[PDB]
Amino acid sequence: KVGIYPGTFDPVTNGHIDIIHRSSELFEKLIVAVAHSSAKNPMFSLDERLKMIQLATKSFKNVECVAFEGLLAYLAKEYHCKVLVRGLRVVSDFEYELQMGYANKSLNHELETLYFMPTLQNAFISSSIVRSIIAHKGDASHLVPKEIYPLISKA
Amino acid sequence: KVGIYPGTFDPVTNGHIDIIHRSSELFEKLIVAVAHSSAKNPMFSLDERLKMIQLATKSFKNVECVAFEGLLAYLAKEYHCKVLVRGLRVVSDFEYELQMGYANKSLNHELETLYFMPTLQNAFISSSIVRSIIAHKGDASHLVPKEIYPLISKA
Amino acid sequence: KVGIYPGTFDPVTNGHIDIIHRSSELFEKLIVAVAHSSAKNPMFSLDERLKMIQLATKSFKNVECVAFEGLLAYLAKEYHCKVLVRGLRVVSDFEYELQMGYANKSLNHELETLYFMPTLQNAFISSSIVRSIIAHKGDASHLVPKEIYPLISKA
Amino acid sequence: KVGIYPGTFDPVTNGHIDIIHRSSELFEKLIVAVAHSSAKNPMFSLDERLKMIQLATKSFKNVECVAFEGLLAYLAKEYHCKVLVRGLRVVSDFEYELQMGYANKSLNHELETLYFMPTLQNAFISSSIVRSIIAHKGDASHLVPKEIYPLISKA
Repeated sequence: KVGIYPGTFDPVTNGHIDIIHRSSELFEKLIVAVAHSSAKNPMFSLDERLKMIQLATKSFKNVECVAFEGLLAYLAKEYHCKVLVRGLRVVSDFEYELQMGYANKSLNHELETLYFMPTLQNAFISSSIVRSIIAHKGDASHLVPKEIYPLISKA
Repeated sequence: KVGIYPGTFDPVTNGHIDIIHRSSELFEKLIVAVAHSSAKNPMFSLDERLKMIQLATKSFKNVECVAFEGLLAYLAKEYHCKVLVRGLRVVSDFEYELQMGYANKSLNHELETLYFMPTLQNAFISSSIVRSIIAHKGDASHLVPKEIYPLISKA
Repeated sequence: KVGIYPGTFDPVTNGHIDIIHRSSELFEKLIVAVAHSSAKNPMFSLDERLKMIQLATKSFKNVECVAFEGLLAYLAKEYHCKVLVRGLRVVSDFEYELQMGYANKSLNHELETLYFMPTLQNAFISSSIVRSIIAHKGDASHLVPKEIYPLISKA
Repeated sequence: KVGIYPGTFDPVTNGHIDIIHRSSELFEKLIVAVAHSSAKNPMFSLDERLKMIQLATKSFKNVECVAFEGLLAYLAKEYHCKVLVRGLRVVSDFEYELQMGYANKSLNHELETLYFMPTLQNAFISSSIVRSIIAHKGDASHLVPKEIYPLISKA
């Protein structure tokens, strides 16, 4: 297991370290990939950004930081890596995250949540949306597994 | 490695199957946890929802579906599980997802991205935010790893 | 100007009052439309929810609360209303919101921001995405106004 | 009524024009404010960006484009403007947007939705969250209008 966490890291922040900390728990090796990002006109040089994130990550023993110019998917290929890591710039899922907090000190503890972004097709599918279609005797056949469609709709 | 994907699954949809497909690739065992959700007044009974998602997942050999009443964090404890799986109901990160698509058929291929939701503190931290503070000679000491602060700020 | 803020309001919360407060500043009349939502199996009756939100909004003189069964777009038609109001369940735009906060007590003050959700086509368009396409000598003709395309691309 | 839509517009895109089109319908005058954004190292000069967005907006008769260096809140003050316009870079609210689409050609038609970002406090408040607290005999007094608290909780 290799995971890759790519970014510009101009400079590395506590948010980045948090994601590195959390994701490095999941792979045998986490590669932190520092993109040149010449187009972004970064404040700090590629060498400085690499060295800084190296300095800030040396406590994570299974983390290796590497600089690259571009072609992230080919960098992934070189590492035999099929899994990338990204931080969200959106906060959502508030009720769930509230329940997780409570757990994370008095109940179970230290539970991580991994988020999966829906495919474009699937973003417009939810159980609620399907139930509404069912209620209005509409066609939900394109929205649910074929194994269950006969059990929830007819004629 | 055990991961848990909890939900009401009233009924299971193609979005759920996609998340089960993608997340089951990551754990030795994926537990799909079907919550009673009495409060939501579900359309289908707990037994029906469990049986339907079982029927729709029987092709994923490392997936086991289980019904539960509540106390998700304690269900996680029972499985020695420290990692939960969730689907986002937001689509974001469009430029990144556009680049991943291109890769995913002509470049590398089939790369997954795992998303990490920022802590409340960290949502208000970005490299751009830090650079702006630096430029206005402000205090960024609470926003970046202590290992790098002396390299990006002074006096 | 009539605006409509629809919801189930089961029960009305401080979040709802905040949105009513902010949006009522924008219309000659704000109609708060309380949906029956029989499908959601609400905790409080439609009558109770209407009366509660009425009680909680009576200080906003240009707000009128009305119960309805469904067909929101036709309710809008009845009011000659072409503008609906909704609260986001996502927090995003953190750098911008940080700058707005600072302003909102020491600079200008009390500035509201109205957010517009992009069309499905347009979510995958940004200036950054366009610049990247330009750089790789790609086709951006479908992404920018025709008035400017000749000024940013050729051959 | 003056509204301000600020941005870098490097270059103006169809997404920007859509937001200008939709928001200009709402104010007596919409000011499109083109920020220098020297820090972003823009591809096109400030003069070019202003002239391009002017060219692309000349059909919107109540739109005026103006260049500025910074201090957006003070630019708002100069215009007696208390309302800013922004496009979301997140797509959410899928069930609602699906219902709006259907309406927008066979039902009512051309209904706009204005989105309001919740305050930090209020993001963690929803009716569902309040109902859950009620059910567990918890304290919801900080989450709902004081006018209704006695009606939903006691002792």
